[PDB]
Amino acid sequence: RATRKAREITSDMEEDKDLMLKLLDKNGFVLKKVEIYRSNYLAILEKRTNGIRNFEINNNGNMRIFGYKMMEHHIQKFTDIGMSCKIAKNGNVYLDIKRSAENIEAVITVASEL
DNA sequence: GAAGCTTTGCTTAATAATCCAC
DNA sequence: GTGGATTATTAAGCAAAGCTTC
Repeated sequence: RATRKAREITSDMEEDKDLMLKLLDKNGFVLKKVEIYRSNYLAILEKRTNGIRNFEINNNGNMRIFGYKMMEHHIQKFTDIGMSCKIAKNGNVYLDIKRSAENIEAVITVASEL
């Protein structure tokens, strides 16, 4: 038989990832490395700040922020611009929002003014 | 539609880093 | 600086779902 594909990365995703890296280096975000895990680009921060651990551009059409024990009033600032949030029992924070040049910029700007 | 493979998303366990009273 | 614990980061684990071929 055959395996699953699994799932493509589109040209839009690379550019969006390019923009993320562009804005992170622009906003002084130091990256440990970039990973592809489950067909996703993960810019893993070496120095986690304000509980944020890495910035991700996922194939589901969303941009996500992965953190640990972030302050709620910090999380609220991200939810204030339309991002959803689910906090796990262990303190992990999951922030999601639809990919777009405007939304990616707004998310990183907020993270930079944190 | 179901079996048998996979990926996928996340939790839980395991390893490494940080406190704090002596 | 150490003993002895708690907490944070990395690796393994698990249920749910997707392809692919029945």
